[PDB]
Formats: sequence, structure tokens, C-alpha cells
Amino acid sequence: GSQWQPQLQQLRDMGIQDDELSLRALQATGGDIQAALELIFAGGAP
Amino acid sequence: MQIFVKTLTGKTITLEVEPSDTIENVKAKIQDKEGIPPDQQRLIFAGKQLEDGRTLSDYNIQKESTLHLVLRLRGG
Repeated sequence: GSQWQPQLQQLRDMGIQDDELSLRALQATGGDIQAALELIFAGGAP
Repeated sequence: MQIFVKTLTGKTITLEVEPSDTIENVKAKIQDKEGIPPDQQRLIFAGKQLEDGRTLSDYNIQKESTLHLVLRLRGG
């Protein structure tokens, strides 16, 4: 299992397919959905 | 018909397209007003992946539908 496993699903249902990018974003943010959205949107840390 | 393209951050843009418009053309229109290349335009309709070769009517996308413009960049 994963600490952000349920989080990935929440993102997927909203409009995400790649759980990999979702995990990477969640990992970079430390566990934040909205912040992760900006992470992917910017393509990492601007 | 009028559609609503809402990004991940929250930015929502209005787009004027027809039911016979291809998803690919949609991305081309978004790029012209947003400056975002179709390459990063991973348009996902609440989980439903929108294939570029398909049309808006293909996915039963009605008017006032909210499409999610997911910018999939290589980073993170």
C-alpha cells in the first residue's frame, strides 16, 4: 500500500489518469491535493 | 456550443466549439488563447480521457460541460 494511495484515486476520479504523476506531486507537496495540482500544472518546482 | 475548460489550479476558460469539432482542434484553440501546447494538454473529462482523433459528440459532451485541462509536464 501507499500513504497517498487513496489520494491518487481522488485525483483520478476528478480528472487524472496517470497515478505516477499524482504520486510524484503528492510526494513533492508532502501530502496536499490542491498543492499537487499546481505541482503538475507547473511541471515540478518553478 | 459553449464549453468550460477548467484547469487543475482553478483557471477556467470559455471555448466556442461545435459538436462536430475534434478534440485535437479543441486543444489547438486552447493553445491560441492560453499559449499551452497540445503536447501538455491532457484533456480529461472527469476521468474520461479525450482522444484527439475523437469529436466532442463522441464522448457525449453536451453544452456547458466542464472539461479538465490537465497540464502534464515532465517534472516532479
